[PDB]
Amino acid sequence: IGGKTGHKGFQAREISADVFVNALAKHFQENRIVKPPEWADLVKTAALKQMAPSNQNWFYTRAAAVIRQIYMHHDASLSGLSFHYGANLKAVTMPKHHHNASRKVIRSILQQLEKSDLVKVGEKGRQLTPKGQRLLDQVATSCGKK
Amino acid sequence: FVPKHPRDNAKGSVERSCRICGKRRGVIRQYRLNICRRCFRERAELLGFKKY
Amino acid sequence: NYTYRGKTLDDLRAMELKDFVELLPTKRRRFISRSFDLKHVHLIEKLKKARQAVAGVRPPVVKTHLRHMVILPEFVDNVIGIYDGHVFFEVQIKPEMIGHVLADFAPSKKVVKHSKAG
Amino acid sequence: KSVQVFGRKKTATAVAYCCEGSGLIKLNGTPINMVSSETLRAKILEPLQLIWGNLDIRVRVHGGGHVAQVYAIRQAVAKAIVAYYQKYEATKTEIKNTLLGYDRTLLVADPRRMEPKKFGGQGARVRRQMSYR
Amino acid sequence: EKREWAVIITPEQAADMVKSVPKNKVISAGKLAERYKISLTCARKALEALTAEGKIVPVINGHDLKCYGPHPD
Amino acid sequence: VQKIRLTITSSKLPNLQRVVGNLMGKLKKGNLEVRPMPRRRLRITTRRAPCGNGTETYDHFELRIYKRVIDFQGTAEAVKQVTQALEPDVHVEVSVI
Amino acid sequence: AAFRDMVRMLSTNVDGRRPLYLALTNISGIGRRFAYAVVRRAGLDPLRRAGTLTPKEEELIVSIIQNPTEHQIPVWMLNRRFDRATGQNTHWVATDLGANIRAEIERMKKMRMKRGIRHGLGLKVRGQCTKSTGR
Amino acid sequence: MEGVKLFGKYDYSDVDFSQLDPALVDYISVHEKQHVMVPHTAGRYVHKRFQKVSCPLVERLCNHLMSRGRNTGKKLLAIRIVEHAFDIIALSTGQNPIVTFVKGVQYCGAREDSTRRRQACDVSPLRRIDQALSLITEGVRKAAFRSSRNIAECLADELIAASNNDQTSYACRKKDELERIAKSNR
RNA sequence: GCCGAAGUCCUUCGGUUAAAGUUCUAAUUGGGACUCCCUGCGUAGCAGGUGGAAGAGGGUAGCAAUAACAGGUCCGUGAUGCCCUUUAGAUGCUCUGGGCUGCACGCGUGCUACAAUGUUAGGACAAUAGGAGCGAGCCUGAGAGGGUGCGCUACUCUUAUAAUCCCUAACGUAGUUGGGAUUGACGUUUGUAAUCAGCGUCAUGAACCAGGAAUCCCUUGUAAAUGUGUGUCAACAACGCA
Repeated sequence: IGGKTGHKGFQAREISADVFVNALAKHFQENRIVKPPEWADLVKTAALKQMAPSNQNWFYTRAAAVIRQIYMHHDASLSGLSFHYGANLKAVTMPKHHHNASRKVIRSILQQLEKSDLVKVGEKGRQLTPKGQRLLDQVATSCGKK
Repeated sequence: FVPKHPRDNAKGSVERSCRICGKRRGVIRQYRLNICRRCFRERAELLGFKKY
Repeated sequence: NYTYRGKTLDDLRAMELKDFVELLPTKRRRFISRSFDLKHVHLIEKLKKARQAVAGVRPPVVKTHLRHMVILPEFVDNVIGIYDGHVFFEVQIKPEMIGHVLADFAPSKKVVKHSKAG
Repeated sequence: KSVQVFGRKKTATAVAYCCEGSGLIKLNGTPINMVSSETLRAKILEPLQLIWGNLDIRVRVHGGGHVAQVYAIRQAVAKAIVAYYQKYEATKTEIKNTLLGYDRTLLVADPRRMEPKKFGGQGARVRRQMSYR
Repeated sequence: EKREWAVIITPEQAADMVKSVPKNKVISAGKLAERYKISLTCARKALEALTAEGKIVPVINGHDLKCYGPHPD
Repeated sequence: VQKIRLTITSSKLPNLQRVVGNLMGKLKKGNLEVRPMPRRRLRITTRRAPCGNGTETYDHFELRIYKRVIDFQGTAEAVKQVTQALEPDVHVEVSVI
Repeated sequence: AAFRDMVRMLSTNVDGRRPLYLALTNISGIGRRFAYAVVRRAGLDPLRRAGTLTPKEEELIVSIIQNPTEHQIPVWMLNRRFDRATGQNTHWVATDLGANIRAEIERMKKMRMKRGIRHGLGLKVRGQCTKSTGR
Repeated sequence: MEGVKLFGKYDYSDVDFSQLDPALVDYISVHEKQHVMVPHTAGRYVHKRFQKVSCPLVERLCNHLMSRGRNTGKKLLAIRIVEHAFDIIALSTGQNPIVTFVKGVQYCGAREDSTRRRQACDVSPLRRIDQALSLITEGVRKAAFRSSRNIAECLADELIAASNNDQTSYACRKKDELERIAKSNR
């Protein structure tokens, strides 16, 4: 047996998270939403990280993930996001601790999204706008058909 | 008198001593008690702390 | 052959303390921003006076307790009695000892020499 | 018709909530296909494979880690099916028997909880390491 | 010991791997580096070259290990 | 009329339960309409030996804080009378909302 | 075997059959982070083996590591930067480092700085205890 | 409760326990109650002596293959490896895994052992299938440590040869030392 | 149930002094398990079993007799006998500086590793504490950091989307993308002070291929792994208590 919904077509909740976030990463590279920053490209995602990311188009797959994670928790702060995307600190002889992500890389995206109107700011963190959550259920019926 | 070295945030400030003890060997700052431990444990039941 | 930041001896002497500290290490320009005044001012008064009186011989010793002063080009080629907690150890200043802590050249402890068994 | 009952492993607590509907079972706000594992997919569906086309279950959770949060949901699904047939009895006693034949954890839960840490040691029962001589 | 395999796939050994690899019912990158004396980084990339053309389906698509078979039409 | 909160705090539970009975009792007489908060364990874990000698043994000293909240609509006339229990180691903060 | 391993460049001899940005790590002064920054800015593929690299491509990579500030680099990510003697930010490489670091140890001994002593005696410098550890 | 099959693939309808042999099968724990969709379970099996019998046998392997000191816990890791054995077992030979599995659990654990002269005692069927699963999984990790090869495969290499009674296997080599020591001491 | 946003015929979110409550949450009063029940063994009791949330002291702690050790502490005390110090160029107290961190070496407790059941990159659930100090959100900078200071006298606001695990890639048995010691410089925070403090950045890239004779801890939510708080604390945990 399998989980079954009502409502016929697909939504942003329904389809799987590894799949959906990469389809939404592709949907910025075609449309020229978000863009890459130009200052960056060599920067570590977080100070704790030991090397640059592998993908070179990594900027968009991050920028997809934050919009996905504004959706699933309604509000999303900057300092809340920075805490999320950090990890353990691996190298040193001592035991390992949770350090945070970079802010600037995440801030750059959440300003770039508010250019194309996909996320308004509000009380508490940022919350995605009528234009925004429409764009997710475009891509849900893109990958729901697939 | 009035010792001229600053002692704002310092182990031998006059707030930091065991109040009863007058000495600072092993101080409990939590909940603003400011009491030395040997000094504490003599008179802990009077304060309303208890073993369970 | 000597430069500090691609700048020679006398043009460091010319440009004064205020522009000099723009190009110390950022450990050290904190010591100039916070807690420079009065104790420090007396030093470069006294290392002017011993420097003036000389002119073959090197000048008299300027003794001082305080170990945590930056060395600046202004006091190059003075003698300084620096306290080890014990003796005012005496160091004539070189150009290569610019932009460093004054404590470094008074080592507070002996080398050791280990003997024998036990 | 509706019944509202809970499961509980370790320090997970998962409530479920039956209605009348059309065979929809929903964790958080989403179908219980989507737990992303392939082991723990098949673990939550052990209740359902044994035995709901009338019912509509709606499950919410807090507490625990990844595993024990699943084991609450197996309790909360199965108990809510049994609690539906009890309220709304012959067939309840025999469908409940199919679960208790399979495994006792789908209804009962377990009362074991972690032992407090004791002094002189890094955990509960371990102690540091002696020297001698 | 120092059992060094090799980082290069040669034009000769490519003609061998077309014949004998799809005869094996289940084979990984691990078992190529036994026989043909090569690095597993090449032996992974050899199998993913063969599956794109024709013959050789991945039996298992699981992360960490991969294990390829024949192509039953 | 400025719906008033009591907030009743104690170390010890028997001494608390007298005051809750009285301040619930008096709202029967005045007839004012009457509307448990979670308790704290202030654990302080001193090493029990004075010196460094002996096996490292630790006494645990929990001070407990029981805390209840009654509240009601009341007209300032009636509330002055109710407030005035007087027990050892009990507190009652009055709070207007 | 059309390609070559054991490829000589910049006075070291970096490996082949070893993917590029790890190959450039065999040079003193380019490490794992800066090697990726060269290749990314080279700019080609980090994964491609140092087996291949046809000499026109190789001539690029040597021009990058000698002239880093010039080739679109931030400068925060540099080996020296703000050197006291030159007062300029450029980063050291190859056989220079083993000889040019030695001067920065040698000058300490001439000063009789506290560091310059502990290099000469062969002890720990930075303020570690040496009661038990280090023997 | 009609299909009832392991990993959602294999079935227990096969495995002919009566067919496998006399004795040994009983402490095997493949008898109906034992069957489960996933070998993961909330164990309560260490409470009173013989409760280890009533758990499933495939679980009991996944617990043994949980060492050493880094892999402790992480069962949810181990049941991937035993899955990715049971693909390699099934799709190579074409037997299904559970039949050729339980034949491995028969022939590993030696009859007899040196009780500390030293005297050669006999064994319980409980202690046979215990020291089946140890001497399989011991050989797997001892092989797989430093070997440039995935441990799912290095399980499947061990596990096939245990059924067919070959001295390739770290299991079935190590019994013939231990059984001969019992024969010598006696 | 209302009013929103998407979906766009009924699915999911966010809000609501708005009507009914208590399954989750919080905590007071009581109930509950006794070898009572059955069968074996030997009255005291024991072993197994059914039922049961729990079964044999329900689990874990706390409290713990008399009788002593010339075991520890006069460096906790306005607890203290005697001895000497007060000849103030003090063994009283205090300021500047230095020590307790000095290293041919020997032992104790610990930490991180020696990898592929792995590391690297990208993506995807806790509890217990503490806080008129915690520090919201939004700007600034690769990064650490910096500026502005909303809420909270706390189940309300805050430290606070933990980490093993999971899922896609990269690597390939090598002292190697394992390992991260030791050194050079720049960028900073805390502080009267960084000369022996912590954090960041780029470089430097060691010993270690599972450890002789020996020894330690442990029986179930235990061991082992895996993080998080708290005590000390201006700043600093590889430590203690949870």
